[PDB]
Amino acid sequence: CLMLFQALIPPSALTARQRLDINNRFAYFLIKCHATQATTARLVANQVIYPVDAIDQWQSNGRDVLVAIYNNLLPGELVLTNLIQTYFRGNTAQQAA
Amino acid sequence: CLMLFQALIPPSALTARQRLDINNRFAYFLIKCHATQATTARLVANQVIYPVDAIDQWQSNGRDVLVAIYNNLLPGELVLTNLIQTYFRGNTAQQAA
Amino acid sequence: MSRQMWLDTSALLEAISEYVVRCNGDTFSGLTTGDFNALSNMFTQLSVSVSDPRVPLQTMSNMFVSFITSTDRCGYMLRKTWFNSDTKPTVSDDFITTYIRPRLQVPMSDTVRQLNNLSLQPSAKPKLYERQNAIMKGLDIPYSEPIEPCKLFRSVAGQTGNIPMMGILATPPAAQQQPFFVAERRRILFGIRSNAAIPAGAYQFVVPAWASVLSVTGAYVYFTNSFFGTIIAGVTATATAADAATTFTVPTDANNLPVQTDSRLSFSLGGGNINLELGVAKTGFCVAIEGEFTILANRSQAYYTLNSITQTPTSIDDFDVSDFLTTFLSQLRACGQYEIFSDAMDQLTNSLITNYMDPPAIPAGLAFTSPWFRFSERARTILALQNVDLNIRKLIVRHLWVITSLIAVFGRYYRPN
Amino acid sequence: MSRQMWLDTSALLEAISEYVVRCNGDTFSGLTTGDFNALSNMFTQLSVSDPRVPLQTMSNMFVSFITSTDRCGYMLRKTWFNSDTKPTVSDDFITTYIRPRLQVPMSDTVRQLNNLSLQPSAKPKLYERQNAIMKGLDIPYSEPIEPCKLFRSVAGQTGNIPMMGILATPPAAQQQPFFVAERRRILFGIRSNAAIPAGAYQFVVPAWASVLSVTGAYVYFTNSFFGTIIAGVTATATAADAATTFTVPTDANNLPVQTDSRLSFSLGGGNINLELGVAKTGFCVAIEGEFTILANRSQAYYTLNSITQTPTSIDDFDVSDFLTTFLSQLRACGQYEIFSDAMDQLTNSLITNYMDPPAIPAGLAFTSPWFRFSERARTILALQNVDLNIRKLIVRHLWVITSLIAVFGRYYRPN
Amino acid sequence: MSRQMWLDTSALLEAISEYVVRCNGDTFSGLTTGDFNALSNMFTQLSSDPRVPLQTMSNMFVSFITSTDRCGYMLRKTWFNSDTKPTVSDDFITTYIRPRLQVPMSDTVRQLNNLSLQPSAKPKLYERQNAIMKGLDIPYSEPIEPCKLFRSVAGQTGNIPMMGILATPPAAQQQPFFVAERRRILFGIRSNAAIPAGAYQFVVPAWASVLSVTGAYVYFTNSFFGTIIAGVTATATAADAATTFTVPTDANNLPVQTDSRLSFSLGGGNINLELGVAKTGFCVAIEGEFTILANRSQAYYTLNSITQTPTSIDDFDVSDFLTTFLSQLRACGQYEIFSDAMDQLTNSLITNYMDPPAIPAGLAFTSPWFRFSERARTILALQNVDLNIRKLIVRHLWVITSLIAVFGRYYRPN
Amino acid sequence: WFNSDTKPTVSDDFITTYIRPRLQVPMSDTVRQLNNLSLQPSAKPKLYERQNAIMKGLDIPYSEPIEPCKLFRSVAGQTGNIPMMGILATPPAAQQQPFFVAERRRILFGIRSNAAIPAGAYQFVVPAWASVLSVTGAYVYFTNSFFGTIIAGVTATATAADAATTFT
Repeated sequence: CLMLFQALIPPSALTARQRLDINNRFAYFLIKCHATQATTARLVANQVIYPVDAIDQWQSNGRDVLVAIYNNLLPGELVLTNLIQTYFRGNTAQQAA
Repeated sequence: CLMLFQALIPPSALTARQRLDINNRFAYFLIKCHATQATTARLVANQVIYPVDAIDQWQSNGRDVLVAIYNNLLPGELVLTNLIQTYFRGNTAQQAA
Repeated sequence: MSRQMWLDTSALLEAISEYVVRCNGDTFSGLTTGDFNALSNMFTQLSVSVSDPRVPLQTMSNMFVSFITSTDRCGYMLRKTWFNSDTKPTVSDDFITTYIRPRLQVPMSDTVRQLNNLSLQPSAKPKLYERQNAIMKGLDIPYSEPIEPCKLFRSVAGQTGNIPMMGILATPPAAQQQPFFVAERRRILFGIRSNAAIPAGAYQFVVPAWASVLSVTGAYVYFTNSFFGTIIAGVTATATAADAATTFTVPTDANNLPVQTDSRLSFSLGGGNINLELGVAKTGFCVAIEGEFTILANRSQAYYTLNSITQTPTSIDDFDVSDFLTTFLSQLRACGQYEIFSDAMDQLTNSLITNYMDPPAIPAGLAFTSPWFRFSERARTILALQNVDLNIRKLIVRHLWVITSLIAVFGRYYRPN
Repeated sequence: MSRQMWLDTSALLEAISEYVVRCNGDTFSGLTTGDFNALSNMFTQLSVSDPRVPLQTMSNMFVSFITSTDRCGYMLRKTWFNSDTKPTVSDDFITTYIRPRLQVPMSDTVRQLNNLSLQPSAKPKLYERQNAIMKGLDIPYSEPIEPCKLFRSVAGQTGNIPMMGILATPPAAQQQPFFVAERRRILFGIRSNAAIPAGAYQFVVPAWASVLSVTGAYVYFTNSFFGTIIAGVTATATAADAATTFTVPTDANNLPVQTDSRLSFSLGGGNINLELGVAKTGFCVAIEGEFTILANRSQAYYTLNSITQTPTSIDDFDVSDFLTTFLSQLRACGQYEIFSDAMDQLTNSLITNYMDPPAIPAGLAFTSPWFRFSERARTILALQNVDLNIRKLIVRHLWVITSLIAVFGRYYRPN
Repeated sequence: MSRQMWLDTSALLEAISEYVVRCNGDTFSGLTTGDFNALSNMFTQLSSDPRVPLQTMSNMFVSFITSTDRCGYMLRKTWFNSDTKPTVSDDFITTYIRPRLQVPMSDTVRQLNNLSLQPSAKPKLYERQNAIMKGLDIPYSEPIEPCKLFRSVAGQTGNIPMMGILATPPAAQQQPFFVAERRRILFGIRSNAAIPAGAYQFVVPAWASVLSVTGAYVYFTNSFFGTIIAGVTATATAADAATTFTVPTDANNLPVQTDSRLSFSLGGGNINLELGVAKTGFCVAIEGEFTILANRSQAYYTLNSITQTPTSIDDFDVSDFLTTFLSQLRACGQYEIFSDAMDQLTNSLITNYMDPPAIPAGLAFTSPWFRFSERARTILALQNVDLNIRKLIVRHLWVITSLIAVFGRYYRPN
Repeated sequence: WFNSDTKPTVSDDFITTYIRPRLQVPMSDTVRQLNNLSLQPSAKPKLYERQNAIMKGLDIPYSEPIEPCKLFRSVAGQTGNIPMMGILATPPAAQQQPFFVAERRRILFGIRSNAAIPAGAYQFVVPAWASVLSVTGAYVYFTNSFFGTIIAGVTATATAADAATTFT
């Protein structure tokens, strides 16, 4: 639903903050459901993603974690790349930021 | 009764869900009552079947356990190969699948 | 990941092949075949997370081609560390994640292999797996496995080439020339050419380093005049029933081995030199050892580790990859990628060589004369860079081979759409 | 019945043969083997304890069947080879043994999946050859073959083996190029009594060989053909000599000659371009290695489409090699005579149906028996009063019947 | 035990071989394959790590086949001649040698086999043991290299030897020759002057009178084992008249120098070549797939195709199977010790096969126990001993050699 | 850039503004594939199609026509195509070697000579470049013209009697 909801409203419709939040919830979802134990570990190590078990830290703001993941994926991680790219309608990890 | 009942009705009469459970409830029964202490152990080791006390790991989810037992039987395990093959009206394990 | 992993999987895809072959036309309507029951379970092991095995195999090959093509992705496989050690690499790549994983049952697999080298009738045409394990981990090949000696051939101080000698051998000689040691598919030849008779008596022949690992069984030894069906000049294959017996000896057997006899011999050029005793003077002779050739136990390391090499340039075969690449090449041509794939391989190759050389940069004077799949030749070209340490050259050829072998196994079901 | 239902079974019997060879000496007491448990059920499929009985019984009825033009006649009409139409013929044999046995569609997928596998069987069953000659299917890409079989006649040379004699006779003047093939290698070159200058020379790869591919092949100068010295050709050379190389339109790089390097190339481009580095008084190049038929090109060989002239040299797709067992059984019970006469009948009655108006053509006399196919094939493919295409089909058709015999009669025990 | 109980257990180990090969590199973790269940139950029937039980066995077998006191009973003519249950208690024999094959099934299967389409091209020893010992049949379709089938006959003494001779320009028209290579058969007539057109008969030597060819090409050649034959012309012209030959089994002429694939049998009598044109010496070649006619395999394997003395004899391929065992022997210094213990085994065998119980005079071997090809000729060259007894000795010694090649392989004492 | 579909590191606004994915997928592709097999492809193709071939090595429509002379490359015997014109116009000295030129709408091959060539069989080899062509609706005949220029040392002349001249 949220995803479909996004196609009916312009960005001007939500708080600059919530639009950011949404991105993070998606990010969490990606890491928690579509990332290999390896991809996660690397991202955790390089301080891009907050440890998966840091509930509170994933809910704070000021960091478009989605953008971070997108910007730090490896050329090999095809699935994640597709998911994120499609979400961002083609813009590249660079153009996104 | 359930086994007899299966001869008065075409597959179409039962939920494709239940039809699957039935096969599983049967596989459970085979492994529980007609399988060698040695046959069981092999399956468990090769991750074909879950131990019988794993009451929770047998509850249904997509996989057709029976088909898997059948697919991993050994020539010498005549007892089971009969039960299963007869149940499956002569189709081979790869046919049943 | 682990070099080991790429192998276990390769072995599995080779297993898949083996059984796909065994099941061809052996798939019947109410007939449980132990074979098809395995081919079945194996597919399952590729990656469930089904009816047409073509699809999943196809999808896999496709992703492999995509992988082995991008230096960015398969890059980790082109560094000396990958070939040298069993270190779990920190690399996530959808492909590696999904398909490359430990697949062989340890320790059992190893013990079965050992038990094999010792068995009666090994496979005459062995899988790539074996060759990989030899070329990479330098493991033993089965004691009873036959091989064509001419492959075993490398260049030594005396004569530069094997096939090249054929042209010389066919030319009538000027004076008595030095001895020669050539090899064919099914037999070994050695002797001395001369325009004037050679006295009866003893003569020693230095068994060249390359053949010094050979062994025969059920072999007939005789005087002949042909090399690969080409007439050798300066040698007489004539003899009379009255002639004095000609025999030779090997440092391994205390007894004399007969020549020109209907007796089936068994000896090994595994020692020092062979001592031929010409019973009658001849105007040039050529002995032939024609039988089943095998590589002496625990000496296969010479052929496969490229240790039987010391001259430069040298002649070198290709451990038979060229024979396996056929399918994959037919596919690449089937969908117009033969060109692109090539260019990608040149890239693969260069980037590989680069890493094997401090400082990280292509060596001057390197230009291949052949495409990525004529390995035989590129191996020579690489084993000919006099500005690069020898041991390094060897590793490069060894390494590059394994990659090529892998491409031949994995790429086969490739079909883009 | 259906041409399929026949092959579908020929593959079953040909499967029992394979599987028996697996249990031989591997049949132990107390041990239930995967191989035997299978063979054991492959017997249960012909009798809708003792396998010799039904197998023998079957072979027997088959001979009885394939013998009477009244019974197996439906199999001798063009319709049976051309289509999968279920025939309305009730014959005890057909009813009891000829039925669909292969699992569809799984089987074909497995077969396709095969052509792409690494190590195919080097000595393939008859089934594969049957499907190729009949349904024009593909043969595994990695299966090897002896190029000489692939040979057929072309404008220049009317033969391969026959050229042996001419090659061995010293030459008068520079002759035209030659292309011959052995069991494990191909030879091409130019014969001459006087030196041939250095430079480029083109060789038209003949229609029959344009479907050949090699791997791990050595290429050198030779003078022997099947072990018979070739005259008018110098196999001599020096270490100082200028290198000699040739090119194929498939590869952009020059392929070296007289080197210890193992080559891989394809004669598909149909054009070899040799560059003799040093003038030679007649030369002969050899390509010795593993030979395979280019993907999607095996149709030429098995469909007799590689045939352009008349008469023509033609092999036998190897049936000769499978008939042995059946023949040995025929001789051991004197039927060898009777069967041969019943096949001349089979063969005649077949050729008959393939020709309008239904009657034996004039000038037809066989020089050999039903089992020397290789020759009977050339005989049929030599009747210039009958359309070429129809000639081909007859050969192909008869081949399939010949093959079914080689498979079904083996257990023949008359008495 | 019984000559049988040794074959049944030789077949068991020869199955464990085949299956150890089948299972190499087909031993993946999540599946227990058909093949591995077999190889794993075949270990159960030898009474975790299969190297151990197989090694223990080989060790005990070498210890047994080494001591004449133990393995003696096996060297007596009674053991090769009959299925008599010996009253000999020996740890080895009790533990490993026992009836293993399923009767009557095993046999019927084998029979059914000889009749099948594609038999093993490199058969196990088992088949060869049954041929040489019980004089049983070999699969009708199994191929073999004709030059092995060769024995010496009245006319020419040897095969390979003839090479030197054929290579020497002749003086005058000599007698016909009948040689054999690995993949083909040669026959013809050498001369320094033209041989007129017309018919000529060639006597098919007793050793080759059991051969059969399929997919064969017949042509004029001038090479033997890659050695140029002199006094023969392989030349011809397209205009030349046709040269055909006949066999007493086929009413039709078989062409020569044609691309046609022939099928004929050298069993029945003599071949009638018909030189169409006059040739300065000719050599015909029959290159194809060679097989041993049905029910005529008793000739080659029962040493019945032997008529002269001395004679040229092959080795029934034992040399090819011994390789493993030998490589094992050399890796542990035993090579020497084993050889001497074999010379002992051999002597003691020849002994019991001769009344009175003693080594014959003039017997000295020129080769070691494993070069059987030669030792067989040496034993088949003692004119002071009945011929039929000479044959039985070779046959009997072969079987013992083969058993060694099969059981020894896993030898490791240390 | 040419080798891979790999993401660029560059951040320039012209790129951001105008350059970005535009084609539907996978549909856009399954169409251009389904195309190759269509009966009447475009006579004058878009640069897109060429771009794809030259870069990803993609298939061109099976039924697409092309002027062969473009396909021409240099080979062993012949240096070029149009240059051979001045030569084919010069009377010959003796029987020369096989020539294989190409025009806009036709393929030319033959053998010139100042002295008659016997009747019989001659073998021609198709140059590596022309070995890709295929023709339909073709009139194969004898001529003395090349790009509107006279080919000397060759004479196309006949008689209702002449024996049939064919090729294979």
